[PDB]
Amino acid sequence: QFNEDTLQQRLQALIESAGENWTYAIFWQISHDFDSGDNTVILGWGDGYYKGEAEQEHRKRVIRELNSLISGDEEVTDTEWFFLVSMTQSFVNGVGLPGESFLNSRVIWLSGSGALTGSGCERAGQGQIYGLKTMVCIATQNGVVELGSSEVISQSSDLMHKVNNLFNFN
Amino acid sequence: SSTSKLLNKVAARASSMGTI
Repeated sequence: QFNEDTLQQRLQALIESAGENWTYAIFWQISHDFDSGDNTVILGWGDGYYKGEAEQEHRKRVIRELNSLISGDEEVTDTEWFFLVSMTQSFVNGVGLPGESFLNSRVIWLSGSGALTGSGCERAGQGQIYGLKTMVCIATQNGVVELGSSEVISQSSDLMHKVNNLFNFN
Repeated sequence: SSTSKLLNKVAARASSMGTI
């Protein structure tokens, strides 16, 4: 039904449409791996959209930020840092937050700091450190869509409707 | 604002971009 170009623009619509303070959306895509020796399903960054809401740390941060702008000032917050750092992460299927979602076709809704730090998932604990309080992973056939917010958000039926209209499902 | 548009710039290409 859907495809990679349509991938990003739908993540946009989901974050904008919802009446909740969602900070970003990410789509983790499937890949296959071998070694010299089996076939492993891999989750990786297919795309993402950020909406939003120490001078050692900050000068370091703006410096990569200016380094990616030349490739193709302001202050850069924790949520923004977490969003772009996430582009380098990958998840073996059934491992971590996005992997566990995909193996069992599961939607994991983590609401509250305690739910994040008690989830046993690395990515959930890392998101909490950068101020996230809600993190969601909804397993699609196309992949896994991840939502995250600095606010505490309960699972809305209106949101699960929008997610279902913007991604592939078996 | 400014940083947000750059994030979405890198995001839409980060699939092909291997070294971020």
